[PDB]
Amino acid sequence: IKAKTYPDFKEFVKDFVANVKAGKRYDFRKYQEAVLPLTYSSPWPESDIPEVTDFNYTPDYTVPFSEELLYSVGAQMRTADFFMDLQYAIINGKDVDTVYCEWLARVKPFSMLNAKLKDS
Amino acid sequence: SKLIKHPKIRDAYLAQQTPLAWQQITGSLRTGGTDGVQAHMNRFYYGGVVFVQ
Amino acid sequence: SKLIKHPKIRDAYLAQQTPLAWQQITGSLRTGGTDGVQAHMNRFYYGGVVFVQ
Amino acid sequence: LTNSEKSRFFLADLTGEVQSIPNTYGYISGLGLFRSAPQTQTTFLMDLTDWDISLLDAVDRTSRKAETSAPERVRQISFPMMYFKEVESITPDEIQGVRQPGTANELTTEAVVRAKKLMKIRTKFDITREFLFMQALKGKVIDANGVLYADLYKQFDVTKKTIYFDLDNPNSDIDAHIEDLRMHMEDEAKTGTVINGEEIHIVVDRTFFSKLIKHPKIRDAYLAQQTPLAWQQITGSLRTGGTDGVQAHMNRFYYGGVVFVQYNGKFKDKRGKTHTLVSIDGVSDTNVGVGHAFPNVAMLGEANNIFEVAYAPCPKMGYANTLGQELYVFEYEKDRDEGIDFEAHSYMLPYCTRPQLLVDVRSDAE
Amino acid sequence: ISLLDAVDRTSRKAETSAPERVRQISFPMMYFKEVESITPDEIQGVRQPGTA
Amino acid sequence: SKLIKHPKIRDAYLAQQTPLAWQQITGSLRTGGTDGVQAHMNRFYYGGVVFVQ
Amino acid sequence: SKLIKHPKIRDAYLAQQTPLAWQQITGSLRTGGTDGVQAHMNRFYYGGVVFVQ
Repeated sequence: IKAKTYPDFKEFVKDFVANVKAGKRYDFRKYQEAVLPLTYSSPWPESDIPEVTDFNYTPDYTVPFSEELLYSVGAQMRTADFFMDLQYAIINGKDVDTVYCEWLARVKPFSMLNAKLKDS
Repeated sequence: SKLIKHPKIRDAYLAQQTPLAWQQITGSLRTGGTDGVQAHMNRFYYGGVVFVQ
Repeated sequence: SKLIKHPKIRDAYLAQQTPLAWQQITGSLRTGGTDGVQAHMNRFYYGGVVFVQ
Repeated sequence: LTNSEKSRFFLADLTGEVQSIPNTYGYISGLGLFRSAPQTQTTFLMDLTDWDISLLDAVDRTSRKAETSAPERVRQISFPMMYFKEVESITPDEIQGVRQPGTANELTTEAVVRAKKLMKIRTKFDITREFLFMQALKGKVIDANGVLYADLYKQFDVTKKTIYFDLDNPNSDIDAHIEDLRMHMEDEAKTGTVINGEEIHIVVDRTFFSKLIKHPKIRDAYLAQQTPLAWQQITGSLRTGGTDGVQAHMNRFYYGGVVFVQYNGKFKDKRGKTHTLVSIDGVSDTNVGVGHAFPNVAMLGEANNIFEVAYAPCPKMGYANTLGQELYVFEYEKDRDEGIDFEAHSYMLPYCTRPQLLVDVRSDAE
Repeated sequence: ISLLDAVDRTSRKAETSAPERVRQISFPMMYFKEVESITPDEIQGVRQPGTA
Repeated sequence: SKLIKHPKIRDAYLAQQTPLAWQQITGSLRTGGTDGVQAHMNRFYYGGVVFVQ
Repeated sequence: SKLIKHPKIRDAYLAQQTPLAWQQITGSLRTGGTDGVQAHMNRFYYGGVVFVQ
């Protein structure tokens, strides 16, 4: 994912899950501040996010909260952790139907990002 | 409604630490009025101009 | 409880810096009122209106 | 300061002595919750009266002339107390030919033996007072030998409430659990007055405190805050104040009107079993936080202390129908000059008049 | 130290306490020795560095 | 090196607008004088304790 | 040019509210220093060191 190729977060996450469903994996929890722009209307990503090869991520909780929700409504978690959990849901068999970013205000370390999941 | 909910305007006013932005984002958008029926009409400050409903 | 943690409200108040309204996020919401058995009743401010439990 | 070594004909050096003293915890005793109520009798009684019934007026017809009524209830209970008989004696065989530790050729004296023995008796007597106070705060006064003396939630026909925080799961709503804990102590006091509900004490252990401060919601609520309290709680010490007797500062956490205080007090009995103060009986599991919540002096007022301790006299001459005391110390001399005898008595029992206000908090889920 | 078990009032029974423990230890120390020597062979006809 | 750049400390200090914005500046704050080699030794403040390299 | 726009340095300076950060994020980087051709010599402070172009 090259830098600033998507003019907003809505079109950025539409291709992020497309690559993840295609077998590509990402992990940027250690350099999160260097790849995430500010404000969801900014071009995404700020810097190119490299592909990882060693993607092994086993969370300490149930990533799929419900059968149609990544997190409980109002749950706050690290922005990088959102993408690791979103990838986990896609790997385990859940498809993304919509990512909740319409009224959110923060993107850096903690953000209230949520997704609607679907079968297959 | 379309103007105040535009992603550009909202994202610009969210990254502000001025009382005006706090009022416009989380606060009453009804400064000023008596439209006959209303005690306070809706108005919005974006640039050097104001938009009154 | 469902209104308190809504993303459109909680995120906006978290981003809202230096408003003295950190009480609605960190402090206690028992900021006034009293029924017969309870000293202070829950209340929340958003959008110019007050929600009281 | 120089003595033998592995031969009696060569000399070595004696620099000094190093001593290790067991830890003693006194946070609950120093909290001053329980007020003393000295007694002149071996048992005392209480009256339990409950109108507890207001109901809604059902509408009726003016011409029919009909209506309602209401009954009343009164009960009575009783209370026993606990007794302790610490005894110990000294003899000349503990002074004859025994050298003082840390010295080369100086014999020990009787005064130091008596002083250390009495100090040990006193601290042994205070640690049990602290343990009994904690057990009363837990709602059940149980002796160190597991002998029940006052089941306060049966003497009082109430049920203990446990609040499951579920601190493992990020999606858990900590605000909801805190609000439930605060609201129960308001809705269940039934004192007829107005209850603040946020003056309660909260006492937790390592597991609960760490899991609470680790929560993503709690950390996020303070990370984006420019208050000095947020800076101190996210980056700073978090060991603000307090003293449990072993550590200079106990760690406290603020998430609203409530304060989470981590207390870790441990004691042992004659059988060697560790009696941890902040624990729940039955749940002998690690990786699960356990905490206790109880009202303070300012919640219900000082016109309604819930906690108090009763002291009663000892079975000795001149000590009948008299006010009780915390400690009775007696000294007797053995016949024919063979030593000195000591005794220590206490007729005490702590209790709580509204055990429903003593609730437990857990870090696991229901 | 240990906790106290409750006892009956009219039985007159009680609990004593047990005595302390005393032990001893010992410590050896190291020795360090270094030697040096000066011989005229290190001075005769040797130019001091930095000079002509 | 593994401690100062850990994600738990890094974002915690890139969020705190306090003079310890020595996240952009230098750790060599110390009273170094590991006399002999370097004038100032590396020093990191976190959690009430100090890590010295 | 590559150094001043590096994401790590740029996002470390953007997140802090210091007059220096404002000066070398949006303001002129010329600061001081004569060159014989240039009236002001490019400068940049990130750590304890200063870069001169």
